[PDB]
Amino acid sequence: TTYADFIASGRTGRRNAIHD
Amino acid sequence: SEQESVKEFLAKAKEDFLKKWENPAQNTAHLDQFERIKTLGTGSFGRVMLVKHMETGNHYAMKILDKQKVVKLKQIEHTLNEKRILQAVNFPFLVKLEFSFKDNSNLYMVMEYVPGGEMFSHLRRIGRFSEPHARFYAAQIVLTFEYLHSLDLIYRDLKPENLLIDQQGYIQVTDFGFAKRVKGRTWTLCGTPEYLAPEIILSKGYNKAVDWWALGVLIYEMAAGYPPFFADQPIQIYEKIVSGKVRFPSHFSSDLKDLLRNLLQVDLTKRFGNLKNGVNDIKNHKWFATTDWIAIYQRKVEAPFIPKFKGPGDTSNFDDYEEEEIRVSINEKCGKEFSEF
Ligand SMILES: C[C@@H](N)[C@H]1CC[C@H](C(=O)Nc2ccncc2)CC1
Repeated sequence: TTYADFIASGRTGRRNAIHD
Repeated sequence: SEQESVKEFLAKAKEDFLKKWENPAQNTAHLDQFERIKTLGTGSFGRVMLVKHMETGNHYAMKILDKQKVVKLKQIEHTLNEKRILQAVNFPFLVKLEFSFKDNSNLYMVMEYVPGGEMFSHLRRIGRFSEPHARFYAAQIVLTFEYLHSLDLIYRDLKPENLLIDQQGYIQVTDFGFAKRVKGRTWTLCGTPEYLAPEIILSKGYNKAVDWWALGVLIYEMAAGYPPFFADQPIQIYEKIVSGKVRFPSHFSSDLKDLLRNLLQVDLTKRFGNLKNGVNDIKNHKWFATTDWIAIYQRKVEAPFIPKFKGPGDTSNFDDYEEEEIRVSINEKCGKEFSEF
């Protein structure tokens, strides 16, 4: 499932803004 | 007549904004007036801490930015924008700035402490919000952007990390680090990768329509539990955003799918919020048929979720961070760059 793919991904934590 | 009332309210709110915009408050407190308790969150330039005002016993959240770090990251104008805008705005769903000041090392902004924690924490723990819960939050953001955009402001960093839940279960938008007052187009590549509109990635020059795209992403993430475009690498996320390809989970209502196709429209001249009816295309959409916009504004609707609060100074709705000392140099750093702060 997409949910399982998301939960196993590297981006489930707090996401930093980009500046550059 | 409802539309005319909104219009009159906004006309007055613009006049109040402009007097503060033109004559900003400066240096309204000093560090030693505050007892530092605990760190509530971090960013690239510093951190936000729970503090107590000794003269009044009131608790606040203090944002601390290291001037040398801001210069190194070329965020001087963005930081000046943030403070100038935040001191001038007044709206029920915007965090209130109470004091600002600076010393030799740091910039400081002292805001109301919002104890319910970040939407992000609750969303990750529960998994996803039901459509009515998501709708309640979305309404508040729609009204907030109506206010902001009428003042020529673009917000540019909508995401659950930046949305705080108060005692009454309503949202407060914090972190104005990328907000900018601008009449025409602007070009800076800034924001968070999952939330960026295609016109930002494509270097096209862009306007307020980027906030409406970001609201599409937020609504999807709240209702699905994950964002419409995710991947382990930012470059991979950008590919997905520009492609024009969205899949909706099968549990989305047909009305929600419809809203979302119109907000996540790669074509600017077709995106809800950027057509001739402006924000009214969003507010008149079927998905929002049960929303009483005035009741939301007045905070009279019962919130679907109220955070547990165990008295003043309680931080149990926030994660723990490592604590770091606040070092204040004996030499003034970067005085000219920040003279207007
Ligand atoms: C972009 C993120 N890194 C950032 C989100 C806002 C957060 C904050 O202001 N927290 C807060 C403010 C007022 N009251 C309680 C918490 C700090 C971290």
